[PDB]
Amino acid sequence: IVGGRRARPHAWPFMVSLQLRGGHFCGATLIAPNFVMSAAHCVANVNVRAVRVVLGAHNLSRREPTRQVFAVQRIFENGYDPVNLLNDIVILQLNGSATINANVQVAQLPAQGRRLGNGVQCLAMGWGLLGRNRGIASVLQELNVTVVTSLCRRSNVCTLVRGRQAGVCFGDSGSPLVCNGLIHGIASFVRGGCASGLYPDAFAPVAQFVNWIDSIIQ
Amino acid sequence: TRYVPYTIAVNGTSTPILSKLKISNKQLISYKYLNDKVKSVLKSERGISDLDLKFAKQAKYTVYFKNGKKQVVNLKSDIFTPNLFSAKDIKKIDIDVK
Ligand SMILES: *[C@@H]1O[C@H](CO[C@@H]2O[C@@H](C)[C@@H](O)[C@@H](O)[C@@H]2O)[C@@H](O[C@@H]2O[C@H](CO)[C@@H](O)[C@H](O)[C@H]2NC(C)=O)[C@H](O)[C@H]1NC(C)=O
Ligand SMILES: *[C@@H]1O[C@H](CO[C@@H]2O[C@@H](C)[C@@H](O)[C@@H](O)[C@@H]2O)[C@@H](O[C@@H]2O[C@H](CO)[C@@H](O)[C@H](O)[C@H]2NC(C)=O)[C@H](O)[C@H]1NC(C)=O
Repeated sequence: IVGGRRARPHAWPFMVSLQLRGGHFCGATLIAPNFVMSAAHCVANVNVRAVRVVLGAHNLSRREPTRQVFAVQRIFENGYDPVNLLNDIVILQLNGSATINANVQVAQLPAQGRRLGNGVQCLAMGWGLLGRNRGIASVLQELNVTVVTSLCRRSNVCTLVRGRQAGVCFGDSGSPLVCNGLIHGIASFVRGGCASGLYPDAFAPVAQFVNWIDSIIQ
Repeated sequence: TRYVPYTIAVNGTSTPILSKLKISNKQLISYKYLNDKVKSVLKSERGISDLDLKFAKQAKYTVYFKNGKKQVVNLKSDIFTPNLFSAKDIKKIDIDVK
């Protein structure tokens, strides 16, 4: 996240870090005690067995006792199209169920088909790069963003920080967009590089997949 | 440091040498980072600059991962997925410009 602020510790207890042996590579959202939701492009080319799912984290540089760590048993997709970046959503089933506490909680999703209009105020978040030429965040970052319909397409939810070079960056893929307390987006792609100040960030539109999501997690 | 095999094909033509590019394994990398590395060898080894690629009919590379997966990257696109991956999982990179 470029141009954001530190989240308060465990303010977003549904927030998930997906990690390889080399550490954090994508975000995700806890959507049931045994399921997380991310971007399909995050795991398209990785070995499912190499992924560690880290819940309850705040500072990735610390050994936090709040954390619960799971493996991935299998993934579920729904028509991911890498060429057109359509349906960029994946559900990862965990090898167990998280224990719900102050620091690890299930997110709430919108109703199927709900669309956000131009100007709705949302919050993006993640541990991605702090700037175009910087390293990944240690502390979870958040950023006030606004939904825009210009320079977007109907297949995405797009967000912008007007007048500022601020936005998601590498390592933020798969992270949630929170609007009105509900997860409306999954970070999918940027245009013109990170934090261009010219083009909005594109999120996978979660509300279009709610029926599907519910069938997997039941 | 990791040395990744790569080949360059320009207008269908490929060469018989073996070449490797130096990639950092100190942290996870992005496709923006990999684009810069690919463009670096296109410039040094073929005289194809960043602006030359804007006028090419096609400019892409394919990352082959050791698990048999692959990702095709269009070098003429300024759209990036903001994910990270390990350079150690890269088997080879096939660079193709026309
Ligand atoms: C569910 O999986 C976790 C995580 O397993 C680790 O991460 C995976 C991606 C894979 O790399 C595994 O080989 C890793 O061990 C299990 O937690 C591990 O459990 C073992 C055995 O008790 C323990 O020695 C490790 O230290 C644990 N690792 C962590 C990070 O906690 C967990 O046991 C699994 N749960 C079930 C019910 O199978
Ligand atoms: C910046 O955003 C915060 C948080 O936004 C709200 O909470 C997110 C999780 C998401 O649901 C968004 O759609 C929400 O708008 C704003 O904090 C809120 O501020 C109002 C007014 O001061 C207050 O009544 C709420 O309690 C706050 N909510 C939380 C969760 O703290 C903040 O106002 C925004 N700032 C700007 C300048 O837009």
